[PDB]
Amino acid sequence: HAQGTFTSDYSKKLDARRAQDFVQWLMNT
Ligand SMILES: *C(=O)CC[C@H](NC(=O)CC[C@H](NC(=O)CCCCCCCCCCCCCCC)C(=O)O)C(=O)O
Repeated sequence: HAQGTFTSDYSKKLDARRAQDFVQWLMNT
């Protein structure tokens, strides 16, 4: 889907939604 808006418009989320919640615990121990 959105083969034209599924990549570019997908580089400003995981790297903050899959990194924040993550790196949020990784550094909590
Ligand atoms: C996020 O779900 C994908 C959104 C992304 N594009 C944008 O961030 C901007 C367009 C808009 N996005 C938003 O406003 C935020 C949407 C959040 C919805 C989250 C629901 C859960 C889905 C999780 C999917 C896995 C993604 C990795 C997260 C660990 C929009 O939604 O269109 C895009 O590429 O669509």
